[PDB]
Amino acid sequence: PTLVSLLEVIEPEVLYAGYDSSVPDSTWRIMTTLNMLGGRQMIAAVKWAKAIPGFRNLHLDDQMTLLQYSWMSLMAFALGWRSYRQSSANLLCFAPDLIINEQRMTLPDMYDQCKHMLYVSSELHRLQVSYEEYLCMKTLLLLSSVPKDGLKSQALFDEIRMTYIKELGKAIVKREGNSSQNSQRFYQLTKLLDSMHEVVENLLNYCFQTFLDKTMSIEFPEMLAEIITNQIPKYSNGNIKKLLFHQ
Amino acid sequence: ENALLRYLLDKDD
Ligand SMILES: C[C@H](NC(=O)C(C)(F)F)[C@H](Oc1ccc(C#N)cc1Br)c1cnc(C2CC2)nc1
Repeated sequence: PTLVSLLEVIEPEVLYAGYDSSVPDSTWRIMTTLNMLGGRQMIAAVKWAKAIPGFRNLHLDDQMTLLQYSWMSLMAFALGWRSYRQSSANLLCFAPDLIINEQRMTLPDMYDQCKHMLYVSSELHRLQVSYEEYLCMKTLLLLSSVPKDGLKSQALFDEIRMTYIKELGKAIVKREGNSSQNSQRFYQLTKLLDSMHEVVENLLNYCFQTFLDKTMSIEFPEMLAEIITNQIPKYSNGNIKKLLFHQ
Repeated sequence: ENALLRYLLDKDD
């Protein structure tokens, strides 16, 4: 079986937010429900990562490191995909029972975080990203940052990452374009991958502030609280090497 | 330290 077909079969099942639409909306209420949904997505993302060919061959500490750095890029990228697929409009499709429509983005302080996520779906739509390109790109987001002193299994990681870079190349060629159009596409898709670092830095700035300010009463489930508690000191100590395809 | 994540990675799926 092809490598991208193995990435396809491990795609997580649909998760519902459990949002009661018969109760009026509020930013605090939506942010709370989405944090709960986010924790459930990250639990499913662990099960997803363990099934990615090569991932379980890395040292256990490296597996933890990669899921802890990439959490937000995985969630924003998968969200961008659902939004791009479910609507050719400015909607954020977090869950089938919780879509951030035009009315919900008028809610106080909603747009601030939403604009970063809208950029992801806007870019996938502008570039007309395929299902196969998307799967290769999502795996590459899991492998997009390492500690400043590298991983325990750095050599094996470099081999795995290069393998999925080639898989993105193979997915691109399938679009039946010429050699010049394929080089432009590879450039464009790897440029979008690079820009996810900036998207995530903006999402994390807001998210870290919200997590630390206990007076806001914004709840995070155990899975997200544990990732954030791990990540805040790592960013504070400059302990992160963001991998880029372009300078 | 990261109890829940280590558990999910170490448990059998
Ligand atoms: C962790 C993060 N918390 C925050 O950014 C916040 C608001 F609590 F600081 C949370 O991120 C996600 C949660 C669920 C999924 C899915 N599926 C994807 C993501 Br990305 C979030 C994002 N935006 C919002 C509202 C719309 C502005 N509320 C919660």
